[PDB]
Amino acid sequence: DIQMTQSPSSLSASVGDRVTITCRTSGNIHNYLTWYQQKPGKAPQLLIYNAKTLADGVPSRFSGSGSGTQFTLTISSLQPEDFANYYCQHFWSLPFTFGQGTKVEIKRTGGGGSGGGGSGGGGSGGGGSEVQLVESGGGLVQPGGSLRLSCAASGFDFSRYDMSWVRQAPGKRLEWVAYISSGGGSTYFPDTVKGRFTISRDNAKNTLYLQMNSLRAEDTAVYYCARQNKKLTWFDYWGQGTLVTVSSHHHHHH
Amino acid sequence: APVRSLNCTLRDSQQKSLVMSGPYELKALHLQGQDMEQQVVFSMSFVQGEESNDKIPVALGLKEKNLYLSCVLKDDKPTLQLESVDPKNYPKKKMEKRFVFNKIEINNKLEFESAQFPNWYISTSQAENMPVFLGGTKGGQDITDFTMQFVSS
Repeated sequence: DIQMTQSPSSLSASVGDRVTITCRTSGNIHNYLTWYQQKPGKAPQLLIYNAKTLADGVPSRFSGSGSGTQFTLTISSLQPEDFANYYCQHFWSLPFTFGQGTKVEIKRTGGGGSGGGGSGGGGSGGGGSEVQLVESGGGLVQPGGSLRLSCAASGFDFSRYDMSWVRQAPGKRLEWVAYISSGGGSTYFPDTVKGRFTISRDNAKNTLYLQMNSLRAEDTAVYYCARQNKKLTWFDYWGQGTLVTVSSHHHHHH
Repeated sequence: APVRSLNCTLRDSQQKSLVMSGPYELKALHLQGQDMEQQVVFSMSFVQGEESNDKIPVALGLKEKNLYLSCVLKDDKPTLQLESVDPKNYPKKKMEKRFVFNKIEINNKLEFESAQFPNWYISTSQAENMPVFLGGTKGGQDITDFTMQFVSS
């Protein structure tokens, strides 16, 4: 299928440096590239979409370029908080996977208390609108078993916004799991996961139900709640992610 | 690539699947169990025609085959058929209007209006084992809405 290739995998730059990340695709998508930023221990965020379109609220130091079969991300000024893994993505056709990932390390000589503060602003978690997705149901199950993952949606329209499911194994890229239409008909399921998963939505409890049957060892990964916002297949908000592990409870004493 | 193309399957409001009956005949019936893989995949080419945010002009041909869906008039009546186009001269960006379908998406379901015949969409009866035909009564008795499922190449 349409594979992705990033360059480099990891790099070290200084504060204020112009970081450049190259991303190549196995197919000439022309203008269907997405850029995401995953913070260590946090949920991924959409920085650049539609190849050259910045997200609403994203720092101006993040710029995206490229066209055809070659795209490039450009950080006008690398900050110490930009430490994360950058994975591109294509939204033209299957399998809707990400690249290898590019990690940017801030090479600081040593300034004592060099780090930063926290995240949030006036009204965060309090007097103001807050979009949040909290998945649950993850755990350890025996191979061939079944598990029902549930994602709670809040802070936004549930019947006006469409969503999907994406998974990311520890030390791996993000792979598409399924699409859950807001209407209830068009069921997008790749041949790879076809039959293995089934989606359901509850507009009364504002939650998504992901039925996982006949799970295999290759299904071991983290499941993040993905949400769209337009008519195109792109995610602008990711949940916390639920860890699902398939193994046997049969073990001896160490 | 001057012209991009993706492959997807189509299903009706009854969740029926499109299967090839004869060399130039298409039928819509329920496909489940382990017979689902007998589904036919259609290639959508980004042709030229009436484009919008809801309606997108695309061509509909059988995957790895020179069989394309064509809308023509047969006995003073618009009908759908399968045409064996030139295997080396097709597909192309500027396809004949009779091969150009207007894939519209009003809500969650997509409708295929013929560029050659305005207000005429691909229709199929609710009944099982029914063939595919062109209808001008969208939202009537016969199914006029379909789904789109992208497959692995």
